[PDB]
Amino acid sequence: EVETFAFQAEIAQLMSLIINTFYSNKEIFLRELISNSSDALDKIRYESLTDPSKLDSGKELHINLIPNKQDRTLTIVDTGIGMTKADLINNLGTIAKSGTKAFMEALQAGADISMIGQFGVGFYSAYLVAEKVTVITKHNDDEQYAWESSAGGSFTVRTDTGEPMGRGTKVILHLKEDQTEYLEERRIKEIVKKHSQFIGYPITLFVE
Ligand SMILES: CCOc1ccc(-c2c(C#N)c(N)nc3sc(C(N)=O)c(N)c23)cc1
Repeated sequence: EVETFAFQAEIAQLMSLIINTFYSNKEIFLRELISNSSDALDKIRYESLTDPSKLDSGKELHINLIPNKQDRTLTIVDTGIGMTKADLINNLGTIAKSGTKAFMEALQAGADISMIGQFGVGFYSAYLVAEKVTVITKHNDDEQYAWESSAGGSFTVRTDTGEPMGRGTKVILHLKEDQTEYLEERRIKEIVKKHSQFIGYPITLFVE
């Protein structure tokens, strides 16, 4: 059922730095994840241009933002290309190793955490607001998996069942207890307006 993996050392160190470096501009996590989602949607679109059957598992290309005050969760769902088990495990499809170095080198020379996305590792900016991240993904080529990590150097992957998605990725952010501003409709609206207002795909902010 549950496999447990070690992050490579460079990723564990990055994560450790994201969780530990004093940095109040936490709101950028949302832009980085919406922008990962948009990238994932570009990919399935581009692929469906010459094989229209890949849109068989869902034709709308969109992004949903779902807050839940009770679970203390913010979920970013896209119907993008999804990941296979191999992608998930290879740093969620990322070049996280050479990226984390390129990035940590950009810090050294006067970059700040907000540029993380420039090096292909914007994903880990979720750990600015989340104590645990869960990623549920389904790629046409594979079944549905759950990836999960509360940092500490390891992640798990299991196959996921019960709420099939069809195609795409859900990043479920289990928020730190002082970061519940990001469950607020006004707050989420403002951030999207401010950081993602020209995204190629509809974004729908769910109501509670
Ligand atoms: C180390 C962080 O780098 C990441 C981590 C996750 C994503 C990602 C995210 C994110 N975040 C996402 N929502 N979907 C996908 S699909 C995909 C692929 N087909 O390979 C991804 N890589 C991906 C993108 C970059």
